[PDB]
Amino acid sequence: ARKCSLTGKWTNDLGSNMTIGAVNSRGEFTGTYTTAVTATSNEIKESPLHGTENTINKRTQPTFGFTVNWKFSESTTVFTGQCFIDRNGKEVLKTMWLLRSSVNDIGDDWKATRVGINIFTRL
Amino acid sequence: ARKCSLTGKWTNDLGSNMTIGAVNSRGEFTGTYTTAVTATSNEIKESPLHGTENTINKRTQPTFGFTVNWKFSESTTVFTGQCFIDRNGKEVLKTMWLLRSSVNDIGDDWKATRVGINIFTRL
Amino acid sequence: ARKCSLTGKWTNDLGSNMTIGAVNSRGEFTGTYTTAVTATSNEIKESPLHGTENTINKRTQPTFGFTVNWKFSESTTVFTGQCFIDRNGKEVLKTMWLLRSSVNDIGDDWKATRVGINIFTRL
Amino acid sequence: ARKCSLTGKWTNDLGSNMTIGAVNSRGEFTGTYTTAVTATSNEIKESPLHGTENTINKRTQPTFGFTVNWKFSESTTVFTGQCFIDRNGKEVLKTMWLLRSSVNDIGDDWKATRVGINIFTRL
Ligand SMILES: NC1=c2[nH]c(=O)n([C@@H]3C[C@@H](O)[C@H](CO)O3)c2=NCN1
Ligand SMILES: NC1=c2[nH]c(=O)n([C@@H]3C[C@@H](O)[C@H](CO)O3)c2=NCN1
Ligand SMILES: NC1=c2[nH]c(=O)n([C@@H]3C[C@@H](O)[C@H](CO)O3)c2=NCN1
Ligand SMILES: NC1=c2[nH]c(=O)n([C@@H]3C[C@@H](O)[C@H](CO)O3)c2=NCN1
Ligand SMILES: *[C@@H]1O[C@H](CO)[C@@H](O)[C@H](O)[C@H]1NC(C)=O
Ligand SMILES: *[C@@H]1O[C@H](CO)[C@@H](O)[C@H](O)[C@H]1NC(C)=O
Ligand SMILES: *[C@@H]1O[C@H](CO)[C@@H](O)[C@H](O)[C@H]1NC(C)=O
Ligand SMILES: *[C@@H]1O[C@H](CO)[C@@H](O)[C@H](O)[C@H]1NC(C)=O
Repeated sequence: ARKCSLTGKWTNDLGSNMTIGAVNSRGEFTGTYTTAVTATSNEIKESPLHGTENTINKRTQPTFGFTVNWKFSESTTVFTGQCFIDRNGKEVLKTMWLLRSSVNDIGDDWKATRVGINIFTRL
Repeated sequence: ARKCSLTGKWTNDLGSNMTIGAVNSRGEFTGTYTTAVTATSNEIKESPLHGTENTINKRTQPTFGFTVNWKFSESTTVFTGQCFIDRNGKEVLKTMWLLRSSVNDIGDDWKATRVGINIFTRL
Repeated sequence: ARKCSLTGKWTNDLGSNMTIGAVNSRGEFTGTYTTAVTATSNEIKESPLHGTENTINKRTQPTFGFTVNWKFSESTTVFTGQCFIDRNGKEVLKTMWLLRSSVNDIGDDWKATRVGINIFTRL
Repeated sequence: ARKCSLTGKWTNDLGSNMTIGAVNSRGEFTGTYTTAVTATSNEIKESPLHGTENTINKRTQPTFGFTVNWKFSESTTVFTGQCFIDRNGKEVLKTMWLLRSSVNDIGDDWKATRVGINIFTRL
């Protein structure tokens, strides 16, 4: 009964939000990612995401990955992590991400990758 | 300087291979990821991948990300990186990945993410 | 805005604790890292750490790195991050770490590095 | 007889060089790190490093960590990895690093960490 499900509306520790739709039988899902300029805030861009959740042993707490294809930049971010629960109740996504910037010369590749985390909860 | 195109067959610094199909107008692509060794032999599994290439400014050396949904484990890997024309003229994908393992308790989350790199050239 | 000083006793989001001593004029410091749980109990090991704080522009919120030389394993961890005065006034260390495991064959190197984060507040 | 030893002069895949001195009985060592501006090259800065190598089971291929306290910036880099050998002969250090930039507001923390690799060989 305690299936952690990616589908729905999520927010995070930096105040970014994401929506993910139905995950099919192969574990594929699409979504949207907002973001989060200045002021507030400032004002919001919306970016597409595509990923897969791992279906091996139809786990209640599966691992997943997804790519955010940023609309306001040449950058790409990948997130990977796991859907947990958590003492009710509360579903939580613990992710790690890599943010790739575009560089012009391959000589600059070494500096093009940031890493960090995101914890997501239901909105 | 012409394009660096993700479509085709690639190999990497650890001897794994990947094939990527056409990238559509939204930057989407599917493919396959063939890995090893674990032997002796018992060699080659084949896992699906799905990703997107960034299209902002229709760059000749775009960034991209993809998720590999492992068939032989509960794990997921995400790659992100950039398609370069190396100094020598050859196309090269410089990537970094995050390999997420499935843990049973959210207390074991801290240890679930490996990181590394992969450099891909055409087969 | 006053200093953010590494010297003192810290705790973190996973319940591990660390003590750091004086930082000398070159930015050097030693300390201790107390971790757990592995139980039941069999609880607390104590491992040495050694690091440096960056002193360029004698910043109030300097960056730093340190290496923890684990006593109970062959592994090494490195932390790096920054000492902030949080919005609430409290000192906080935001860090990222790389946990390197010992492997026997250089063919197993690709899998030897975990990554994550730790947020430290004063005990 | 095949002890991989950190002490000496090393170069890397980006053309940076490092010298490390004697490692004591607790595994501590100091060194220097050059770097590598422009042109060539361009011209070289030299930065101090401090780290430890793990002594548990006096391994022939120990893991280590070290911090580079950059002299020309507010940044800090930590490297961790392992000293291998390799079919002679050839000692090789396979490292992963995190490069922390200084940011002014904790709101900007999420973007302050780059990750990458370095392979080092004897000069
Ligand atoms: N300017 C950019 C950003 N500003 C921001 O809050 N993000 C968020 C924060 C972090 O959740 C995730 C990393 O790519 O995306 C940005 N990504 C990419 N580029
Ligand atoms: N046992 C596993 C592996 N053995 C292997 O070579 N790989 C490769 C190497 C790396 O490209 C990619 C995930 O990092 O998959 C494995 N991934 C996941 N699991
Ligand atoms: N078994 C190990 C551990 N259990 C643990 O809580 N840690 C902590 C968590 C993290 O702060 C730091 C290395 O990542 O050490 C361990 N490190 C290394 N090995
Ligand atoms: N401007 C900077 C650099 N230019 C450079 O080549 N490096 C090198 C490359 C990479 O080996 C290591 C990462 O900090 O240090 C720099 N580090 C830090 N800052
Ligand atoms: C996230 O959604 C919440 C709920 O409506 C909203 O208050 C906030 O504006 C959102 N943040 C962003 C970046 O859109
Ligand atoms: C990768 O491709 C080559 C063909 O060039 C094949 O012979 C090799 O064994 C492949 N490796 C894997 C793991 O499939
Ligand atoms: C950390 O510090 C507290 C004292 O505030 C101590 O009671 C706690 O159990 C410590 N944790 C570890 C792992 O030492
Ligand atoms: C590394 O040392 C070599 C050997 O002398 C030298 O050619 C090169 O100038 C060095 N690179 C840097 C960044 O100092």
